[PDB]
Amino acid sequence: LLRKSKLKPFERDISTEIYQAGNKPCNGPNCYSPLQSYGFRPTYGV
Amino acid sequence: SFTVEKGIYQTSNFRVQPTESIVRFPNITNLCPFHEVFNATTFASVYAWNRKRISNCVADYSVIYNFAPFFAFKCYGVSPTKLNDLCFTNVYADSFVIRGNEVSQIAPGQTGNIADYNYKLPDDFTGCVIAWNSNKLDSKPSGNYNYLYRLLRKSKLKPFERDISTEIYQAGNKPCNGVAGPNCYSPLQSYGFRPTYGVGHQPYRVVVLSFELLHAPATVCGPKKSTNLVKNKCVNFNFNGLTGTGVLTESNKKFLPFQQFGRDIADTTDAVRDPQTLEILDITPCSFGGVSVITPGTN
Amino acid sequence: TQSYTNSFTRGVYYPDKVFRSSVLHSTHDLFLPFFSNVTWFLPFNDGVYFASTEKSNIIRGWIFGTDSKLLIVNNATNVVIKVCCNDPFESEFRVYSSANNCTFEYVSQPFLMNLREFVFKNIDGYFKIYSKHTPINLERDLPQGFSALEPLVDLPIGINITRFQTAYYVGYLQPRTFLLKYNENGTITDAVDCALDPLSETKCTLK
Ligand SMILES: *[C@@H]1O[C@H](CO)[C@@H](O)[C@H](O)[C@H]1NC(C)=O
Ligand SMILES: *[C@@H]1O[C@H](CO)[C@@H](O)[C@H](O)[C@H]1NC(C)=O
Ligand SMILES: *[C@@H]1O[C@H](CO)[C@@H](O)[C@H](O)[C@H]1NC(C)=O
Ligand SMILES: *[C@@H]1O[C@H](CO)[C@@H](O)[C@H](O)[C@H]1NC(C)=O
Ligand SMILES: *[C@@H]1O[C@H](CO)[C@@H](O)[C@H](O)[C@H]1NC(C)=O
Ligand SMILES: *[C@@H]1O[C@H](CO)[C@@H](O)[C@H](O)[C@H]1NC(C)=O
Ligand SMILES: *[C@@H]1O[C@H](CO)[C@@H](O)[C@H](O)[C@H]1NC(C)=O
Repeated sequence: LLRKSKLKPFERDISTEIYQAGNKPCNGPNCYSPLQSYGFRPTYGV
Repeated sequence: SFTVEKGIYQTSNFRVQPTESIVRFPNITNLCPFHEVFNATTFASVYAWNRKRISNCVADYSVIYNFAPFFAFKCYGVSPTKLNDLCFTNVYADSFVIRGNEVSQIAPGQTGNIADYNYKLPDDFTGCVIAWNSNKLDSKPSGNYNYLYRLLRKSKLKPFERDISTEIYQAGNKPCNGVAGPNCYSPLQSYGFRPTYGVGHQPYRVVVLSFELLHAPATVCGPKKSTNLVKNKCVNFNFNGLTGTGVLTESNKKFLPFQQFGRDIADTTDAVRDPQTLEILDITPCSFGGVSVITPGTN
Repeated sequence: TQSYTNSFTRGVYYPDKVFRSSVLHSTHDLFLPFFSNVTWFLPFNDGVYFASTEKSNIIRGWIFGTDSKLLIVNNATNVVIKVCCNDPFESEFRVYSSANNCTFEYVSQPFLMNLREFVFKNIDGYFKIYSKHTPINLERDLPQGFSALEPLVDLPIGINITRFQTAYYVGYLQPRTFLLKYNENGTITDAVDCALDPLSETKCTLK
């Protein structure tokens, strides 16, 4: 859910290193990283 | 056609283009008070985590960066880079003080002691989580004892509930009234804090922001910032909430002190007052016209 | 008392906050007709034309609202109005018997600074007031002439404000069509009603 600006139609991105410039490579503040964890395994209903 | 004859032909039209961009707003008022919760003298215990709700105010979030190099800024759901778009429905800030390596327990899905018996957090929560060191403000070289946490209690806390109930733990098989003594204990053990403590045992102040949505009122809460202004230049202007394109020039009008719009006989905007400062400016459309190509016979 | 007099050519407010110069504009919506029945003293109808003379009027009272659940205090200090059984009349008293949440508190200076004219209107999502003050010419009847009505307050929240209570004059308003004239500097100096006599209708048609 982070790629800056906007995404062009029918585009696929397969890159995952870091978001923003960040203080240094930043491997805390900044460098929050993309692909928020997506766990649908708990049954919340429909 | 591939040939032309003598004559003057109206071929095209010409116009000038805008250069800069101007946005304005009547500054801000009724700011949401994030600062009062981020800078105080006390922070309460863990299980007695203070709760507060704020709404019907404009938000800045600029005071967040005006602090130390935050130990952790893991915010789930909304992203700090894009400072939201919606005003949700309500927002809550919960603040307390914990011990070092326990900051990892504050997470959507985890287990332990703080996040199991003292302050439970559901997975569906997104919010944001902030924690930073405060070893220089609430750690005296005699043993701090104003911070306590619960460590002996059954029935792991349901998400978002607080139980300020000191009792005598019944670990055993005998009745227990008053003094615990043997086969009986008392919860709410203290912390202790010294300035020479090692890292991971120093106090940390934690603030968690949780907001909910899906309701009607309070749709969007934006800063509604503003920028500078230019004179005598074809530009796009967005004074207050009215947009246009043209050149601005200070005007000698007589605007009454309750109106900002301006019109004319042909129902066109020709005078706008500044949102922040009090100044009236006439608007002139940028230059444009038609182009005619005088060409003799192509033969 | 139900004494009656002539409303004359009074009671016109600014339709919108737009500046014009040396033009005539035709506007719809609620207005006060010329030569109507005004009660020289109540479901609020649609609007209120409260035009109390009150030559001295140090302090009288500005009770507004609709069971101890919109009160306005016009004292020399801050007004302080709130959205929330007492009937009042060194201090004020006689009015601190019903208490509630009483939120939406604002305003800083009194409405009162002669003849004072206030028009009150309520739409589905706003409560608008308009005020004007004019000096007296030492006469009982309403003065002959025309004057404007500046807008003062637009309270965002309000549905069906009905009951009110302050010699004064009370008049009600209905939707109509008017033709206003703007002078060179940009203030309204004349108005024409389009449905009073055929000559004025012809004037409205011809602009
Ligand atoms: C933090 O302490 C108090 C409490 O908010 C505040 O008045 C003061 O200005 C703040 N100090 C700094 C250095 O930000
Ligand atoms: C908005 O705030 C700015 C900042 O001080 C000020 O210059 C401007 O006059 C304000 N505009 C208002 C109060 O309308
Ligand atoms: C207007 O008010 C009532 C109408 O019911 C009537 O008694 C009165 O004579 C009318 N005319 C004037 C000038 O008040
Ligand atoms: C004026 O009225 C307001 C409205 O209740 C009140 O808060 C204020 O104390 C009053 N001031 C005086 C001097 O009576
Ligand atoms: C405060 O007052 C009313 C009546 O006591 C109460 O029912 C409600 O919660 C509040 N009213 C508003 C408009 O917020
Ligand atoms: C407000 O009062 C009017 C009567 O004056 C009534 O018809 C209307 O239903 C009321 N509003 C609501 C929301 O009940
Ligand atoms: C417009 O304002 C100017 C300001 O000096 C004044 O001289 C002039 O008489 C005014 N014109 C009117 C009120 O028609």
